[PDB]
Amino acid sequence: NVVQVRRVTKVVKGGKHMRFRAIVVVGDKKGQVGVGVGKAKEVVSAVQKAAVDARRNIITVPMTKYLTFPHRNEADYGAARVMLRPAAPGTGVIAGGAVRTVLEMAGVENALGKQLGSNNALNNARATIVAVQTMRQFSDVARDRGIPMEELWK
Amino acid sequence: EENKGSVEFQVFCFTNKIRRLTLHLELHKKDYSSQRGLRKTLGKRQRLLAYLLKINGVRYKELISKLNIRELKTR
Amino acid sequence: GKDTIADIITCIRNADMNRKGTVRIVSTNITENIVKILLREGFIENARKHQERNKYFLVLTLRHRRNKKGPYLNTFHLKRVSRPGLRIYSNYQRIPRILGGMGIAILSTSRGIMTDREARLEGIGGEILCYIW
RNA sequence: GUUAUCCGGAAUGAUUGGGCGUAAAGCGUCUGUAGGUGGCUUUUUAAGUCCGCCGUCAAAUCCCAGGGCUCAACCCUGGACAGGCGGUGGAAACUACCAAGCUGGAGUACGGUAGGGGCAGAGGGAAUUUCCGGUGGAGCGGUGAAAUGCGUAGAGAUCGGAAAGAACACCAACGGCGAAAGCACUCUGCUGGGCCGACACUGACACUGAGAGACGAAAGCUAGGGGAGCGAAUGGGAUUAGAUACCCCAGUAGUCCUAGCCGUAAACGAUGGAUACUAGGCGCUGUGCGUAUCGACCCGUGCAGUGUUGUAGCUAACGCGUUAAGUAUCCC
Ligand SMILES: [Mg+2]
Ligand SMILES: [Mg+2]
Ligand SMILES: [Mg+2]
Ligand SMILES: [Mg+2]
Ligand SMILES: [Mg+2]
Ligand SMILES: [Mg+2]
Ligand SMILES: [Mg+2]
Ligand SMILES: [Mg+2]
Ligand SMILES: [Mg+2]
Ligand SMILES: [Mg+2]
Ligand SMILES: [Mg+2]
Ligand SMILES: [Mg+2]
Ligand SMILES: [Mg+2]
Ligand SMILES: [Mg+2]
Ligand SMILES: [Mg+2]
Ligand SMILES: [Mg+2]
Ligand SMILES: [Mg+2]
Ligand SMILES: [Mg+2]
Ligand SMILES: [Mg+2]
Ligand SMILES: [Mg+2]
Ligand SMILES: [Mg+2]
Ligand SMILES: [Mg+2]
Ligand SMILES: [Mg+2]
Ligand SMILES: [Mg+2]
Ligand SMILES: [Mg+2]
Ligand SMILES: [Mg+2]
Ligand SMILES: [Mg+2]
Ligand SMILES: [Mg+2]
Ligand SMILES: [Mg+2]
Ligand SMILES: [Mg+2]
Ligand SMILES: [Mg+2]
Ligand SMILES: [Mg+2]
Ligand SMILES: [Mg+2]
Ligand SMILES: [Mg+2]
Ligand SMILES: [Mg+2]
Ligand SMILES: [Mg+2]
Ligand SMILES: [Mg+2]
Ligand SMILES: [Mg+2]
Ligand SMILES: [Mg+2]
Ligand SMILES: [Mg+2]
Ligand SMILES: [Mg+2]
Ligand SMILES: [Mg+2]
Ligand SMILES: [Mg+2]
Ligand SMILES: [Mg+2]
Ligand SMILES: [Mg+2]
Ligand SMILES: [Mg+2]
Ligand SMILES: [Mg+2]
Ligand SMILES: [Mg+2]
Ligand SMILES: [Mg+2]
Ligand SMILES: [Mg+2]
Ligand SMILES: [Mg+2]
Ligand SMILES: [Mg+2]
Ligand SMILES: [Mg+2]
Ligand SMILES: [Mg+2]
Ligand SMILES: [Mg+2]
Ligand SMILES: [Mg+2]
Repeated sequence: NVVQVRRVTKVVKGGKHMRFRAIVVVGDKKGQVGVGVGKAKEVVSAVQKAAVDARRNIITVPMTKYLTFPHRNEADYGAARVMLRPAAPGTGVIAGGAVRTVLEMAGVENALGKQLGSNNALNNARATIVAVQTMRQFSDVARDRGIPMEELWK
Repeated sequence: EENKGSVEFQVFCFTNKIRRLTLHLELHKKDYSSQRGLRKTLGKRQRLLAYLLKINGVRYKELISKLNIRELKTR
Repeated sequence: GKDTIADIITCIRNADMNRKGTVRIVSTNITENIVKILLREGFIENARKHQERNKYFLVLTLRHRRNKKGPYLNTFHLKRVSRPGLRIYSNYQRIPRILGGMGIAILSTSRGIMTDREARLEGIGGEILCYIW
């Protein structure tokens, strides 16, 4: 999914040397997602490079039986800060462009999110990845703390 | 010798070093470096007197009557 | 040292971020209790006491590095809530729970210090010392 | 649909929820009054805090559950979470209070030791300028190139004499002290701090600071001195289209001293203060310990400050990085 297409410029003695930068995320909508960034002379080629760079950068988002987040989380990348919190089933995904495409492509069905701090697409994507990467699923906190699930449930 | 850490001895040592410094402040008035110190030390003595007034009223009034220290600015 | 609690918490956070298992903290009823609780929750490996020149030091072993020092998925977070400038209190029904309960909340109440879980069983509110992830 | 009004989005006045090295933003620097926060241990009390019960916070509205107008809007019944205030019964961890304790915080005494710290009083030499002589006898001085200027009324040069003021070469160093400003030829006197080693002692006396106070480069001003050099202003010579500038020749205020006033600076680390806690490497200054010898090193180390690279972490990037711009608390 192509998030953003921009025309960046290098300048040479001749004139303006034009390129396209594409920010693109890939997902299966099944709980596997990644971000990637690419650069080329043509829209198509940059799209493609972005595709590959993403595929080799990819990770997995912890999910809950209802297709949502384990818990509430913040994240920080550059000047982009990102706020995610779990939702009740049937609320859909409500968020802004970068965060929303990332989460939607991960396959998260119900999520609250707001990017605070900056607006830049790319950074917000990476921040979202940082968020959902640090998410701890309950089985694993049970295993870490060394305490049975039902005891933390209460 | 008595208590060299006691409230009343410390306040005495301060009061005395102050009245000793007053003479040098008079002969040379253009030494500010010294006066800055005098203000510091006088500040310490004032502090201990206030503390001592909080803790014990009798010892305090006895002391500032004894060493001829001016009555406090809380009135 | 205007606040001792925040200080303990802080030393822990610092030793933790630096990937060191061992911490020296200064002991106190609050300190000791807090650490006890920290152990029965399973956030910290082991604790013990030392004494020199009438000073008490609790040394704390900390949970080992996660499958290397470099690739860490998890850190261990601590946050002061009620602090000398603003004291935060809560009744029974406002008692906080951290990340759906995965973490814990420390309460100082009438019956002593405890977790939010204990407060919920016994039905007491009180002063919230800190949050622990 | 357009216009107007209000909240939103706006984290764009921020408790939840921001910042202040360079983006707007740290008072120039201290001393300190109110004010706010404040180490550990035991007891007390129960003001906060917490739990139970009661009174009330009118009905209508909002929320939940039914009922009625064909439905809905609307109407009707019943009930309640919040949250506020008041009475009463309990709980005693934290803040607060009351009583006694404790040193690691802050001080006092003792003994050391470095220092351009400050004020005051003595003394010293180069160099320069002018004046008085002797020699000597045409140019000196100056610029990119010149000219004004000084010179046969004997300049410059050189030797000898006096007199005066101001500044202190080498040492000097990516060194010392100071709150900052600043402080350096030498000496002596009066005095401020700082640090270190010992339990010798008090036993929280702490940290910050609205107002308020003191200090505060240079220029400037009032009054009296002083006046060599330098030199705003001013004048002449050039340069230039012009030159009220750069360059040169002269040179008044001022620069100095005494007694005041002014209170500002890129007063800069462009970084408020206190505390606690988080790899190192290479350095320096002051001290202490052990070792080396029995006195200078030397080594290893403990502190206190000071400088340079750099891990974690932070940051928009540059970079900062135990002297944080890191992780936390308090005050301005
Ligand atoms: Mg390439
Ligand atoms: Mg940030
Ligand atoms: Mg926004
Ligand atoms: Mg309440
Ligand atoms: Mg309309
Ligand atoms: Mg707002
Ligand atoms: Mg605004
Ligand atoms: Mg801002
Ligand atoms: Mg600027
Ligand atoms: Mg600025
Ligand atoms: Mg400053
Ligand atoms: Mg400034
Ligand atoms: Mg001012
Ligand atoms: Mg102060
Ligand atoms: Mg006070
Ligand atoms: Mg108090
Ligand atoms: Mg306390
Ligand atoms: Mg009503
Ligand atoms: Mg209804
Ligand atoms: Mg009906
Ligand atoms: Mg009703
Ligand atoms: Mg009520
Ligand atoms: Mg009541
Ligand atoms: Mg008690
Ligand atoms: Mg007491
Ligand atoms: Mg003098
Ligand atoms: Mg001479
Ligand atoms: Mg002749
Ligand atoms: Mg002529
Ligand atoms: Mg003549
Ligand atoms: Mg002749
Ligand atoms: Mg001559
Ligand atoms: Mg002379
Ligand atoms: Mg210094
Ligand atoms: Mg000087
Ligand atoms: Mg001295
Ligand atoms: Mg005693
Ligand atoms: Mg002020
Ligand atoms: Mg003044
Ligand atoms: Mg002047
Ligand atoms: Mg004038
Ligand atoms: Mg004059
Ligand atoms: Mg003159
Ligand atoms: Mg001149
Ligand atoms: Mg002219
Ligand atoms: Mg004239
Ligand atoms: Mg002309
Ligand atoms: Mg002249
Ligand atoms: Mg003067
Ligand atoms: Mg200013
Ligand atoms: Mg300066
Ligand atoms: Mg050597
Ligand atoms: Mg140091
Ligand atoms: Mg540096
Ligand atoms: Mg560095
Ligand atoms: Mg910053």
